[PDB]
Amino acid sequence: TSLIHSLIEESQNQQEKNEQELLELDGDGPQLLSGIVQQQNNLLRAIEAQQHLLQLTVWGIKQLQARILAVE
Amino acid sequence: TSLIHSLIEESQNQQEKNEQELLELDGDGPQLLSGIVQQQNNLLRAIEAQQHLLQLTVWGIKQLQARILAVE
Amino acid sequence: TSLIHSLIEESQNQQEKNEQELLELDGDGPQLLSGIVQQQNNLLRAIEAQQHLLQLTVWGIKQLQARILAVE
Ligand SMILES: COc1ccc(-c2ccc(CN(C(=O)c3cc(C(=O)O)c(C(=O)O)cc3C(=O)O)[C@H]3CCCc4ccccc43)cc2)cc1
Repeated sequence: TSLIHSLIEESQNQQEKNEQELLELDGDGPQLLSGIVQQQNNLLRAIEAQQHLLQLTVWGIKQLQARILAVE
Repeated sequence: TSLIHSLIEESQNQQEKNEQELLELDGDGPQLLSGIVQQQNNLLRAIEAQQHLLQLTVWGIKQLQARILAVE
Repeated sequence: TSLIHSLIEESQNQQEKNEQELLELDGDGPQLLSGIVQQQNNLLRAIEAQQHLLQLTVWGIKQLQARILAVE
């Protein structure tokens, strides 16, 4: 939730900067760089999707505690 | 659920591609890249591990929201 | 160390390897690589922060379950 979106905001922008630098370095170094940014993109996309799953559970318990508080 | 698995599968696929391409430059060249690849290999295994742990905490939201109907 | 923290620990130990490799090879490679070394640490930090939220939800579920089981 909250902190994860702020760390996403910083990390995504820095990953997009590495993709920008790849689109300015198109063979100016190892071909691996077009695979490294693409790996970091796929790793980032897992964190970006976890932002919803690790929100469903987290707001899950913050709703469920208020249902328990109707009888506790 | 089906989405996070696709992102993990794609990150696993692209890690297998990145490690294979690192093997293709057999010896010297960038050097530094032999640490970059192994970072994302460890990040991939760590993202896998918390995506496995995700299921157990998701099953606990399912268990809680079901058994709250036995509290009253 | 659970499962999770061993991969994060070996990733963390790899950042010290990748930073000393970047400090040694500071005058060779694509400029992209000096942004990757920092951005993959922001990915590690996001994985660790998400792991701390996985700890918070699975703790949360036990604290909710202790209250649900006192009335069910
Ligand atoms: C009685 O049972 C429980 C009550 C509350 C919680 C619970 C769950 C998660 C959080 C974490 N959290 C939230 O989930 C959160 C809490 C609130 C709120 O309670 O005021 C709000 C809000 O209502 O705006 C928004 C968030 C969020 O991140 O989306 C924030 C606030 C604390 C600092 C922090 C650090 C890193 C990431 C997130 C968080 C805390 C307690 C668990 C069991």
